[PDB]
Amino acid sequence: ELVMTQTPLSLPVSLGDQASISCRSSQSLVHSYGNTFLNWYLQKSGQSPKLLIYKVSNRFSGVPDRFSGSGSGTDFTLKISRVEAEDLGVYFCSQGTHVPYTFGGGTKLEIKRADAAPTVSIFPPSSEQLTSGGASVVCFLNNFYPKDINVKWKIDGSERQNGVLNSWTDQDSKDSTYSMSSTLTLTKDEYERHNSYTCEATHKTSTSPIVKSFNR
Amino acid sequence: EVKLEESGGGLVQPGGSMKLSCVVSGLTFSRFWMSWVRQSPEKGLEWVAEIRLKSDNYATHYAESVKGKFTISRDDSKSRLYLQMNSLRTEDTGIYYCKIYFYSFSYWGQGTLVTVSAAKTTAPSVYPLAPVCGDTTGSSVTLGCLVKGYFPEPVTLTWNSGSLSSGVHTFPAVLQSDLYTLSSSVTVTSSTWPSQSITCNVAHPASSTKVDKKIEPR
Repeated sequence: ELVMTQTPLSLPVSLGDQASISCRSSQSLVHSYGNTFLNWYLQKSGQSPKLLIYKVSNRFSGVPDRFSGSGSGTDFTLKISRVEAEDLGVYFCSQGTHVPYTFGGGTKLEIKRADAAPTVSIFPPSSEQLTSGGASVVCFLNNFYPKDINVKWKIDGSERQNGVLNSWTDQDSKDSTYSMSSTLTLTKDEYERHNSYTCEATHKTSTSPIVKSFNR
Repeated sequence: EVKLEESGGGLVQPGGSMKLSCVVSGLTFSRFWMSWVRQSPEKGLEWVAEIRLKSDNYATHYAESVKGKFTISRDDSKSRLYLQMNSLRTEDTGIYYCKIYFYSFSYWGQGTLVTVSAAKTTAPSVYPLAPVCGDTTGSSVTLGCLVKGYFPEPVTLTWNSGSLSSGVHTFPAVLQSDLYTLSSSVTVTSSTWPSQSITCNVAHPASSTKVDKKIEPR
């Protein structure tokens, strides 16, 4: 098993800056003279991997000169100059020299940008749901940076999280933010048992939490 | 212009079989070696099988983890790659890509979802998320859609039939207890809604569910 180790796992860089990405192998990948089969792919969110670099340093179709690959022996590097907008995604190396073929664990490129408070929206259970005997409360926390956020649910002031489902987005390609959804799912009878529903967000942009709420 | 296209994924129970197809165009298929690679959020990219050329007597190689359970084959005449999977286990769950390569190139298909699970196909419930105080009081307001309790994975969600593209955030589904939950938000101008209709278009092909949920104010 050829081991392909990449670093870093995550690489935040600012626009116009240089990104350097490392892939190391547990052994020589030289297939023949002139032929070292190490590839670099870019996989963008919800997309297929796309070849950027082949045979260590050769640029594939449409691939800008901003991208350069290098290395030998067991150390390989991907460097991209003047990092652009659409450069976001996961970068993977792969070896085609020894069967079984193997890949690095990937490196995610993150575009740095100014800090951004989440835009918080809270929603009550719908009548359709309540009629089925259910009550989900939802809170969106959208277009924030950086990605690290924490979310608490408080019912009638008391903290309370049980039946909570959280999901978040990948970095936005146009504005470089992150968004998050949090769903608190109660039975109608329990939902009915209380009045004030609050979604509470802790993000670096604020010293206090940022909260939205309603009372049924 | 090379195009690779995987087909035949879907939901299958443990111990089951399933055959993937991969149609390629844009080059001379018979000239190149091909492989199947799968991806999971938990394990990343894993090669499972390769097939070479006629001149090679169609030699094949497999990852030890699928040896004797997977068979890769190709039909040079139809430019199609196949993967016969039997004895499927839940850990075989993933997106399966076919790819074609050579000294100077590599191409992957768009990938096809393979879900190996004992869980039953289930139609989602679609619920509209309207605000209370309403955002239409600050210039912009955010609406939502909650698609709850479906299986397996793929649903499609659009707003106003895809006409609202910008200002939309569709969150990745999350699985719990063999049922998925997904959600999505739309942010529009306050002068827009509720005066003009905004509708969540949700489809769950596996159950042939199609729902057009109008988000009404209040």
